[PDB]
Amino acid sequence: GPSFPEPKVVRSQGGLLSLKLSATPTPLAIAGQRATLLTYGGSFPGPTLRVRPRDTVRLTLENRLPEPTNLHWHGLPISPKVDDPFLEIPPGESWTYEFTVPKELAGTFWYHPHLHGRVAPQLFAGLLGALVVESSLDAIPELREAEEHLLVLKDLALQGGRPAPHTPMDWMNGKEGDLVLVNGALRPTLVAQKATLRLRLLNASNARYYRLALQDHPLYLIAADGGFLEEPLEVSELLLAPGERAEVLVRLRKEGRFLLQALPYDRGAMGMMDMGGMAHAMPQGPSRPETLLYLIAPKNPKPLPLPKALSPFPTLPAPVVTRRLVLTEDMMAARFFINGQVFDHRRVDLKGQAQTVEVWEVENQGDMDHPFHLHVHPFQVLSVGGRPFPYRAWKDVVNLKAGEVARLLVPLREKGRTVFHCHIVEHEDRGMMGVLEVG
Ligand SMILES: [Cu+2]
Ligand SMILES: [Cu+2]
Ligand SMILES: [Cu+2]
Ligand SMILES: [O-]
Repeated sequence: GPSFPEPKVVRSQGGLLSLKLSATPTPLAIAGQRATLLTYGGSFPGPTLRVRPRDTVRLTLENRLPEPTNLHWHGLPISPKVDDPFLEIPPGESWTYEFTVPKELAGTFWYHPHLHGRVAPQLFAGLLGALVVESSLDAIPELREAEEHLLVLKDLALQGGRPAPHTPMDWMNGKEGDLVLVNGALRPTLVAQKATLRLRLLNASNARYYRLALQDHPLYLIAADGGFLEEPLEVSELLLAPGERAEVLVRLRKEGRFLLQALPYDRGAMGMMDMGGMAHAMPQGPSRPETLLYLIAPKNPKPLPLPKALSPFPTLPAPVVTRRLVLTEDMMAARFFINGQVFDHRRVDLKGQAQTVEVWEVENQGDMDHPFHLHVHPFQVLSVGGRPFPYRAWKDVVNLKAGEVARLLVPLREKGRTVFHCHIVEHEDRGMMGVLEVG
């Protein structure tokens, strides 16, 4: 096959993407070994669904797992009557998700389980895939002539040829694995044929962070989680927290081999030590550096000019309400809270009005990073930690380091009951989630 492994793509046909997937235990070859993973469509990652605005998606999920499951269409601004976080598909049963792709939408999205209490083990075991919304913007020469690839960043740990079980410490920290993979492959080689690459990046890990840096090169950020920036933004590195997506252009500067690395990053994970008094909690510190892939540049590379502009960001109405949400931890109990409470599916926490805009101030009073996610209603990050955000784009996950406040502009779109939660999915399973009702 191609030197660079990417998931199989399924495209809409005549404006319709009609597909049956089964969530199933699946024997595979993974990183040179044989293992049984939980997969959609018999692959890890699952197939990439590629659609255009106004397409109809009709996806029948058959549950062939021994436990209930469901889907979350992460990042899609569709109705929570479709993207229903409370729905349970029992073992052996099927459910059809049907929705229309919104008109004003572009970018990289993804699908994964969201059955409360069961997300972390199901996602860890391999249940994920990408969804790409194509854009008329993809036709501009500076993007059309770039070489495009999807990078699904997901780590894994295996024990006895199956995903490693969660330990108590894993429920506290979020589980990370020693196999740090791209598209389910261990350190693949990308032999570029063009001097400009357009990389769509997805962090589909439970808890691992990727502080991305390409040796000797900057990255040009052109999209965040849920849409394009207004113009490319040059960055030296790019942190991708769990659940986040980005698209970057890479302009290869000379012939050679360049490592794409996940550089050391301390997200505040904890360990335990006993030094004669003790036992107490002690910081794990930064992650060890990882090589993600080897990027080979072509001969005499002459990158395309960057796009001068991408997509203008919508002018939003003045906001009608300010919310303040506070995240806290009880680490030794592996319990996690929003405004002092754990999730209760019967309890509505926030009530808002459709087609109004809210300001959400999300404050991390814990010591760990927490990547905050809101379903259904993409937001504009205004500032984090008191620093203004350097671009305007739609996001649906925002990382908060210890002590930081994120200020979000949140237009409320579809009516109904939905959720917001930490996307370290162990923390969501352990209570860090709340309910928003839009009417
Ligand atoms: Cu998600
Ligand atoms: Cu968290
Ligand atoms: Cu969710
Ligand atoms: O989620």
